[PDB]
Amino acid sequence: SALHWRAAGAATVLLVIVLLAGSYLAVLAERGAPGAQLITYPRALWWSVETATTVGYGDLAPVTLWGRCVAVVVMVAGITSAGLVTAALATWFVGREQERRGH
Amino acid sequence: DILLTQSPAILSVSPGERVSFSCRASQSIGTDIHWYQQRTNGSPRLLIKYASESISGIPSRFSGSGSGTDFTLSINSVESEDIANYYCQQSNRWPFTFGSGTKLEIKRADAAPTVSIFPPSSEQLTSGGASVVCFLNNFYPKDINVKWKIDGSERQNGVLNSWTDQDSKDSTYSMSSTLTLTKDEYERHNSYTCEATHKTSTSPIVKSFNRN
Amino acid sequence: DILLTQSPAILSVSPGERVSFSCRASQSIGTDIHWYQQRTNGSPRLLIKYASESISGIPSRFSGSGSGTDFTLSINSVESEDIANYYCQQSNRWPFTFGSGTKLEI
Amino acid sequence: QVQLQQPGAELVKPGASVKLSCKASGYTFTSDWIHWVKQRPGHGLEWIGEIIPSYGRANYNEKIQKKATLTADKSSSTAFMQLSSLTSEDSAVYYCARERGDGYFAVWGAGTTVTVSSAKTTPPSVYPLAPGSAAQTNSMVTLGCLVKGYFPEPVTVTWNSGSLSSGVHTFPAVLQSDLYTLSSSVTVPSSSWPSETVTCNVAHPASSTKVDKKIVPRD
Ligand SMILES: CCCCCCCCCCCCCC(=O)O[C@@H](CO)COC(=O)CCCCCCCC
Ligand SMILES: CCCCCCCCCO
Repeated sequence: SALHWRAAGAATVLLVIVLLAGSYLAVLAERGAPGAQLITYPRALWWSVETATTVGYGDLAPVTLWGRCVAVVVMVAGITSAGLVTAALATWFVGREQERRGH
Repeated sequence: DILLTQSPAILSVSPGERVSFSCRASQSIGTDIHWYQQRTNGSPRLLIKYASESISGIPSRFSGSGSGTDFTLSINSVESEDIANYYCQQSNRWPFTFGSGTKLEIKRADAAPTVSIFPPSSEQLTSGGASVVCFLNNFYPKDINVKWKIDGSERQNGVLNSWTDQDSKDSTYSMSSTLTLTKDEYERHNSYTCEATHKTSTSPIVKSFNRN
Repeated sequence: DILLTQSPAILSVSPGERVSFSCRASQSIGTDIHWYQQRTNGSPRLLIKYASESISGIPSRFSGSGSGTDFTLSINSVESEDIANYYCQQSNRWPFTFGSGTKLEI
Repeated sequence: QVQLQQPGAELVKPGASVKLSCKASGYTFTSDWIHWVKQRPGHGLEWIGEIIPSYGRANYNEKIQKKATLTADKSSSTAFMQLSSLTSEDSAVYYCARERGDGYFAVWGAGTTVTVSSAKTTPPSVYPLAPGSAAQTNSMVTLGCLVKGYFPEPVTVTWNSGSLSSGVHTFPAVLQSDLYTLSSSVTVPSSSWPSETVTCNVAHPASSTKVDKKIVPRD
């Protein structure tokens, strides 16, 4: 298939992997830090999603160095995914407008 | 760290009443509180998770409520097997912490002790020892006194007593009283007597046997 | 400003016992509490940073615990050279503040 | 299928160390944490630490002196807790517990009773408690077993290999001269003894002994 759609689907798959891996690693990094709340997996998965989408309610946040590094990877995976999809959409619309005008 | 306050430390109820255990967190922890039951010499058993969620295999008369800082474990109509210690535990922040526990105690009807006296075994006498064992079983309330007499003379040397905690089968108490002598001392007397004095009667309950 | 309460002001222990100094913050400050030892006519010396983190050169019988508002400095088996004043200090909000100190007595 | 298997007892000399084990079965996930909880006799539950076997990382209660080191063998599904340089303050039951990464302890082991003492292990002597020839019975008869002179705690007393469960009292042990003593009591219908046998079974994990004593009527 076309490259922009392959890249978008790839990025969605990788994003799902980053969300799951980041949830696991966030708990691993944050347990052992007194006061940390990112310490059970279901709510860590929720936190990783609202971090990837850049919503960040602030109901949960990492306090350790490694938990925050994981957060940064999650943010960047989410923003990159969303950028990839926007660009793929733009590419589709541009090509269909080229055809509709007769190139 | 989250401090969990369980107060009061002892709860006294009547059979079939509704009982409520309190657990208070030193700061707000949503619904991240879990409740465990621990019977005498048993390991803890999860009853309720996330403040109110049922566990399979746990009787439905257990429930929990609350959120924020104030949590309640409830038992609809308590029965003898609920006699136990009850602990809350939070999982909102690291580290996980426990409350200090509330003991459930049941106020049942008065019962006189069943008294049994046991001569030493012939096996034990072979090794040169002689223990006379007396059981005071299934009484209520827990206060009880036991006296030993040998040939009619009160004996206090060599008596070790032990009391059970409240019985999770019938809410009574029991006690053992063991008089240990050498074989030689045991053979120098004839009549051995255990005497139980309990609120249930003005007269002691008396059990004896003769070495002959 | 963050008020840090150290109470009691004097702690009396026997040689080799475990001693615990209390420091309570007037509001929640995560783990941003640091502990200093000051001997007679000496300058303060950092013992524990961020509530529980070791400092190189400090004997391992020192440890710290807590988060939020309640902090504890602990000495496993106190000895004579631990006789000193002990201060906590927060760095969560400006300005930095100190607790009023607990004296260790043996 | 017991999900977490712990030895019943460890006797440790003061200053010495001991490695507690906790064999896990049932479902295992990468999100599992194994926890260790200390309970002094007559006291509450104290959290010691945790380990995630899928990764080997362990965290410890910061509020207490670190006596524990947690490890886990993924191939034998066993978690270990090494307790080192113990004193009598370390005498306690130590439980392991499995948390599926969602904060609560779904299942607990039976606990290992650790006694820190310089006294030597001693199996119990078990003696039958049968009524004297002049006692009279009603619809029930009370029998027992005297379990004398053992160290350390605990013993587990059963009746008829656990099949006889109703009407049983096992009294807390009393400690005298570095030896524990307890008795256990069983009440059965008086019509049914001695025609149906009554035997107590006394397990003393610290000496790996288990002995039976049949209760028969005296001469
Ligand atoms: C002029 C100086 C500006 C630079 C400051 C240097 C910061 C040093 C960080 C490493 C020391 C660890 C101390 C510590 O405990 O750090 C974490 C809390 O435990 C804090 O988490 C953090 O430092 C967050 C890290 C964010 C990563 C940003 C990556 C950008 C793509
Ligand atoms: C950012 C990807 C690496 C994260 C590793 C986390 C491990 C935490 C160990 O404390």
